[PDB]
Amino acid sequence: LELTQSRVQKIWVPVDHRPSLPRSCGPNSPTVIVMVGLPARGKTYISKKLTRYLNWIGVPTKVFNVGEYRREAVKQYSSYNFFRPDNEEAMKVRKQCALAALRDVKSYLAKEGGQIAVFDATNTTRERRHMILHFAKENDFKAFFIESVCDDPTVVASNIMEVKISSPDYKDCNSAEAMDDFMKRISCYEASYQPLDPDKCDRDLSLIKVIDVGRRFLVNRVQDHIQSRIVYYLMNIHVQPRTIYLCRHGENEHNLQGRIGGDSGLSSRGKKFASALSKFVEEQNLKDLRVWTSQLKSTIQTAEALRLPYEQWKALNEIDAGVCEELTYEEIRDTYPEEYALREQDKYYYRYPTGESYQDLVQRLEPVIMELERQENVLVICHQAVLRCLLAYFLDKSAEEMPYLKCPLHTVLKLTPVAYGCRVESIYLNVESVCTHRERSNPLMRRNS
Amino acid sequence: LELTQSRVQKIWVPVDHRPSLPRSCGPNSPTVIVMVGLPARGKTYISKKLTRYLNWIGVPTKVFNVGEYRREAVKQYSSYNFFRPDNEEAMKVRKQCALAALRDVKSYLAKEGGQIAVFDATNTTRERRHMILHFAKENDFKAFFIESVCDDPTVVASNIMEVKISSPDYKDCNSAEAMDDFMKRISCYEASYQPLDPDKCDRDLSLIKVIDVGRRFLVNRVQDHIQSRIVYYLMNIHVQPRTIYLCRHGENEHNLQGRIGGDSGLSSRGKKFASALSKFVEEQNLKDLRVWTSQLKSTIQTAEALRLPYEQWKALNEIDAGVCEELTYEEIRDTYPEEYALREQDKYYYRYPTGESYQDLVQRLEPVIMELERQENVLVICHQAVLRCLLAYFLDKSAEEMPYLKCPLHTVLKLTPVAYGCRVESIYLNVESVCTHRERSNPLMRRNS
Ligand SMILES: Nc1ncnc2c1ncn2[C@@H]1O[C@H](COP(=O)(O)OP(=O)(O)O)[C@@H](O)[C@H]1O
Ligand SMILES: Nc1ncnc2c1ncn2[C@@H]1O[C@H](COP(=O)(O)OP(=O)(O)O)[C@@H](O)[C@H]1O
Ligand SMILES: O=P(O)(O)OC[C@H]1O[C@](O)(CO)[C@@H](O)[C@@H]1O
Ligand SMILES: O=P(O)(O)OC[C@H]1O[C@](O)(CO)[C@@H](O)[C@@H]1O
Repeated sequence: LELTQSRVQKIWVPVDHRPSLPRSCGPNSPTVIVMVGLPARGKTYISKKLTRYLNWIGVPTKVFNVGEYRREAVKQYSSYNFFRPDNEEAMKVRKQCALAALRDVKSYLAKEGGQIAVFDATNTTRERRHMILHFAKENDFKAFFIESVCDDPTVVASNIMEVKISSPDYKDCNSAEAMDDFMKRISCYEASYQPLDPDKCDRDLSLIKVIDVGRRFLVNRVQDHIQSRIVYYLMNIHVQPRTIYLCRHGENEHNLQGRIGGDSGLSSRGKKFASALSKFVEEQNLKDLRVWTSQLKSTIQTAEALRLPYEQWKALNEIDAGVCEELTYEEIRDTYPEEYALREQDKYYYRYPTGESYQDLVQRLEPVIMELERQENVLVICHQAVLRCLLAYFLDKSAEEMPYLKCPLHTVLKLTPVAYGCRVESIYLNVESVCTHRERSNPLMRRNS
Repeated sequence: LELTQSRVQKIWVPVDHRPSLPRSCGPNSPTVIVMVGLPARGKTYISKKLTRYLNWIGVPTKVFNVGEYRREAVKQYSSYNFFRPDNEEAMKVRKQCALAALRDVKSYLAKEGGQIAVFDATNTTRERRHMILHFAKENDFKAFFIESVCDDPTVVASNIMEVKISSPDYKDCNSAEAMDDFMKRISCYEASYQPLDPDKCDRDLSLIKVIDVGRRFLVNRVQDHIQSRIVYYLMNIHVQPRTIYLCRHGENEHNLQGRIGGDSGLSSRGKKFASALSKFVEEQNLKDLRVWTSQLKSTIQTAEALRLPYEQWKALNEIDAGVCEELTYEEIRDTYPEEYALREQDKYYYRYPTGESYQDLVQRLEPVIMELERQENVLVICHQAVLRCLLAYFLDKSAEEMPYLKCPLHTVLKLTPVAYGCRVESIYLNVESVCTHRERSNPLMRRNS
């Protein structure tokens, strides 16, 4: 009934005329995601990628890699002997590392505001999983299991060459021995490995078993929305090689005037960029390539120069500046001094009046991200704010830095999937344009001064 | 480079100054969804619901129920004897009905603009499925299988009582005999039933096996985006009973002035409605109830009167009228005569300048629909256009009728899941308000007149 609108987010909240002595209380039970599987099955890759996605959509998530706890407690790896099932002392150390990680998991989910903790380890025995389940039960945490099953030697071999031999554990080995050492290591777990059995022993566990690198999936009893989103995400990512290209529309008339928003067309330079973009695409020599644009004129004119079929996404339209659309920043500062200052203090959360925030952008872009994960070669022609959000997802940048990422005109960001993330290459197409980047930029309210 | 903006959708397209004699060509290979399973497993329910969802998100889909073809060719059902595996003549009729349905499937996907055809039948043998696969291959159609497996007699019994005994096949039977007849019917298929075997015999088929009413899922090789969306949808719907309530914000100041859009607060009547809404909710006596609002003031003030926790969704915000926000329809007609007339001729596709269309609304609302499917009891407090879109989904209304559905103020639409769809009950809370509904509303351009 009597609400007030927050200045930054523009969210209507009930006015709480706190009493003489206001109370607070404070701070959807958190979830422990349990990775399961033999080594070199992509557990860490999945852990890191899923975590990159959850944080980007706004769900605070953290990976707890037992591997790093062991590397911290033992200093330098020598051989697979450390992992022999008959290595009583190492078995003890490994367990102690697991418990210390769970300790931090508990502190993360119950005291630091975390919502999803990804417990990244082999967890190959019912006994170990049972212990984690116990830990979850006693702390009131939900538990979801992700098991990667892969019995294709070609895949395991490739995985070892791609991330294991260059691992710090093998800093003193050459390819041949690292590979040999890792294979023996894997064999150590093979005898006691008890895969998840949703149809019998694990009927009541919430889980997804990822088979043959995402070829087949076995999903058992999803509990809530977050698990539902996780399952959807995991079933649409793949590891086939491809390349993702991101760039803004060629320079437009509004850019020349320093005006934000609008739907202006390409300037003479923007058009030169479009031709150059076509030449660049041509030279990349891609078998197939999907091209996506927003529904705003500038990105579409740019794609037209490619002479390739392209798809318009309303979700790729630049951030909506509300009542500030069509204005120069100078006019915003002069006409809306308060809004200008508010956005400068909280650029990620700030929402333009009757417009959007970077936070809204991210929600709007989720479907684009999901489809980008499913695709192969794709070129996305968009706008500044939109590109910053997309790049923040691929490069795992925080919400605080997202709105300040540098994404210049006439420049193509070439993203190639490698190891546990994305390698980024910048390629400026040598066509002049203005610069639209803007970096981040009390007394009388205390006595004497 | 030289594009023109479509007047209705506001989409930039390349100007095609067609030559003296313009050419056309015309009209993503279509998909045949194959239902699989014993009778009373929810195949028709899933077929109809999935179809309701696809059409609503814009993917033309049609169900081909072989059952209806048989009811058309044989006139009146007598008993399960028709379905005996030793009934040579009926086996022939059934096959002929299948082929005639496939005939229509082919005509639907290849000549009528259809994109997804749902082949609804038992298709319990590898032999029958192999025939459909052949049909798909020769027509260049993709094939996706949905198999519902349920071995819980309590579920089958309930299913029979809920949709079979009132089926037209049993128009001359009482509950007891219809039930008995259907059970014998099911037994007819049990000997030859060959479930999908993704791990062996059906390794190469794209499929989802729905187990224990959505408890567990087995998914094998999704081929494209549409199959991906279908899988996601199927894994989030359930059949637990619950109730969905939809209503608009109580009457607001803009409503009183006949102004569209804006973010005005509740009028004195709107506030009375809010109190009445609270009384109504209270009397419904719901164990638990989730309450969702948009981020606009009026829906939030309304929810505040409930004294229940509620969740704000930016996706529930009323359609954005762009440059027409805050205007009365009179002012729109006078200031933007052309826009006014264009919207009247194509209300579903028409997009306001720098604003939205009902088509955009639907895309914006997909996540709300998906989450509504996952939830139990939910009350959604929204706005006129938004409510029309939501209602169109639940009541399977077309895009053409969607923008004209009647959704009056101070009125609660109570939706209860029954049989193959949703029963709708209207409950006006007896509080006056204005009416915001507006129904649908050459010569000189031909010689003499
Ligand atoms: N579902 C999967 N099955 C098998 N390998 C995968 C899967 N997903 C990713 N990978 C691959 O696994 C590698 C990363 O493996 P890593 O995560 O270190 O394995 P692990 O943590 O299980 O010991 C990458 O080369 C990646 O392409
Ligand atoms: N996955 C499922 N498993 C079992 N029953 C289901 C499922 N989904 C829906 N139902 C139920 O099945 C009934 C509809 O069955 P129907 O579609 O006529 O079966 P069929 O077409 O297989 O002969 C409804 O009562 C519905 O609640
Ligand atoms: O988020 P920032 O730093 O204010 O830049 C936003 C602007 O960038 C632009 O794409 C201009 O370069 C505008 O259309 C948009 O409003
Ligand atoms: O789609 P319609 O029939 O133009 O009605 C749309 C309008 O309904 C309203 O909710 C007013 O009742 C406006 O805010 C919105 O613009």
